[PDB]
Amino acid sequence: MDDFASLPLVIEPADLQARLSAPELILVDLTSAARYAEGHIPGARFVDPKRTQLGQPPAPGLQPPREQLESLFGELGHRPEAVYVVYDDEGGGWAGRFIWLLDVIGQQRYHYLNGGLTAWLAEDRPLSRELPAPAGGPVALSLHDEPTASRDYLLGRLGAADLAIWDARSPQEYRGEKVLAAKGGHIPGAVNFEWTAAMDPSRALRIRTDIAGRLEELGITPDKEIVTHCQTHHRSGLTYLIAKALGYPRVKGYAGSWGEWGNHPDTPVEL
Repeated sequence: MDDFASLPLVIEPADLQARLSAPELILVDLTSAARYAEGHIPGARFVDPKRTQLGQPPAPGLQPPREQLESLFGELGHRPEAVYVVYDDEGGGWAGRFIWLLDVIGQQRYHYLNGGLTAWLAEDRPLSRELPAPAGGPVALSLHDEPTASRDYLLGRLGAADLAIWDARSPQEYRGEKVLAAKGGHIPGAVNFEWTAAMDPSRALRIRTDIAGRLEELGITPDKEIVTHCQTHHRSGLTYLIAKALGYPRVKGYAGSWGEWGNHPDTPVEL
């Protein structure tokens, strides 16, 4: 992992600024076309958040088809020596979903910029409006199912003693007060910890330093397989990232998410 090998998954703006010139670095920006043009971290390559999703029914939260992925990573310059540093400007949702995609394509070396652009801007660090040269054509990818939980898999795991379902939606959605699908409520046995509650607005949206204890209070512990989700696996991108960052050995993103679960005929719901 070269210059980044010594750093933990979640790194700080100072760690990144000092390594912006690393040759193996593939800095990924998942803010927005406007934000990216206005000013991005030097060397950052833009990946529109929509490009990280299938975007088609019945489950748009799923990963993009193989073709889109091969083209995307080909443009980013995906190569053997690559070390990814990911960031967004919303507290980590999209960045975390991208890291999940990195797991999906077998990438082993990557890091999350704690607080992303928010933290970077809060410390008035260097910005660029220049475009990095795209790598090239699409590259062949080895896709993995392990980082993801399918509807069938979760259905067969419900009630499991060694399973914790981290529902990252808002409390009102979890309780079925706000219904965005045919069925309201949550997955049976799931616990709720809104993605926004994992951020610290007083620290430029960095992951709250007391995050471990908060997850533990809800039974979301490393000794359990952690399956996380939201409405479309966006907000759960951050929660997925957090579990991995804390060293949780078994973590999966239920990409289908409530968009699927709340609408599927076979799925039981709980208030």
